[PDB]
Amino acid sequence: LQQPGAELVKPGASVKLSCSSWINWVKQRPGQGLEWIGNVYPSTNYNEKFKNKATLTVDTSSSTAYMQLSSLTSDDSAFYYCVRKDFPYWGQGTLVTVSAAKTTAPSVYPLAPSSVTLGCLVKGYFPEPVTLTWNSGSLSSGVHTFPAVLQSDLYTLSSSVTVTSSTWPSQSITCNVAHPASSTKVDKKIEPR
Amino acid sequence: EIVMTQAAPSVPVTPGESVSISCRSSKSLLHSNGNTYLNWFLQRPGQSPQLLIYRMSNLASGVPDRFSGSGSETAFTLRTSRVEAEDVGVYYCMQHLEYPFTFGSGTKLELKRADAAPTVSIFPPSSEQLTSGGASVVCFLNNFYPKDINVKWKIDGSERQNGVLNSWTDQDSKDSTYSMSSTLTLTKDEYERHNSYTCEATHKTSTSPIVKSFNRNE
Ligand SMILES: O=C(O)CCCC(=O)N[C@H](Cc1ccccc1)P(=O)(O)OCC(=O)NCCc1ccccc1
Repeated sequence: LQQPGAELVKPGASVKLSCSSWINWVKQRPGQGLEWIGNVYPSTNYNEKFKNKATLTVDTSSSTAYMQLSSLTSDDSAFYYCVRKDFPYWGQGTLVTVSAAKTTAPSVYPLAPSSVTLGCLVKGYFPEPVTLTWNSGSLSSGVHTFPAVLQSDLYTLSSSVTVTSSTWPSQSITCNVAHPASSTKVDKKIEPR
Repeated sequence: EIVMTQAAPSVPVTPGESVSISCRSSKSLLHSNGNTYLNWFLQRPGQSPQLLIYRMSNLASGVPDRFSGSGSETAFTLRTSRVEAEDVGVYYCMQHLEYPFTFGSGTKLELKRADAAPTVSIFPPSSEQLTSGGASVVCFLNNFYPKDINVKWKIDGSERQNGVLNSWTDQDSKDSTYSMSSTLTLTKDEYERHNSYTCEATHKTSTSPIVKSFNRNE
């Protein structure tokens, strides 16, 4: 199930999220719980609390389910996942950010110094989220990725990676930063200082 | 509608030990067809919930044998046996007996481990940031325990509190430790007018703080 990574919508605006089974939609505020919105069968079922706020449809042609959220408010900012029930298959989810701020791609700065620690600084982006990895996922063991923090309308995030010192810079390491909202990904190979 | 309750935000457990997560519904989840519509999911930061148990006591495929589910018609329990570091996360129960489907509040699994001192690293601003006029000095205090920790920035000896933003990671799924990142931001103008930059980690594992510093000139 393919779902856009993010949608920045102006407050008061509407937005239509894209995605023999039931396609369900679930809402979740960052760091919060899970709420069931409703579902469709490409008959619909709405959670009474979400009637109207949400409108569920499906395009058999392109085979994609849609949920339209109307006149969004801060309360509406949350991850929305579509999950197919035949083992339900959860989607990657779309993080909807309701704000009047404009989308701003991040600046990605490399951070170089028995083990050695390299880092990656991701500054000034909006809105969330960003998907950071190292060597496109090859490295995970020595990884620490700190939750972004909002400061003056801009998010800032860092990530560190620790590896056997004798293997860097000899065995190259690269920071990868995806920013769905701005549709840009950036790779910064960490070089010795 | 049906209310799912989880009377515990989090639960503590020593690695290797067993533990139980509880959940309750406001009505019997047992359908006349003999089945009991209760799911148990696990969610790790930045990931969608992963299925662990279906129909109250059925181990989902791919999930280690260490997980098991049981219950009455309104009380449900998820047992995690021989707990491991990778088990950290939030567990949710969910009923799908009736529309609207409802989820319990979730219970976060927290590992009680041995104390660990932080490994501190300091990074000067990158040349790319300087060319844009900003100067961020970054310090990583990695793999420590307990979670509580303090950082202190100093410039040429004077403590600097403004332009400092910190961020803690969730409990590490590898070694069950915690980490924190501290960033001091200045303009190049001011960054170029001071020489020594220092961050100081003060954790329970020690009286005197772990300090790291560098000199723009050196
Ligand atoms: O009115 C009724 O009798 C039941 C309505 C709900 C329902 O049909 N749930 C089904 C189970 C069931 C089967 C037989 C008898 C009773 C219940 P169901 O869970 O297959 O419903 C289909 C569906 O869309 N399920 C979504 C489950 C799900 C949604 C979001 C996240 C994770 C899981």
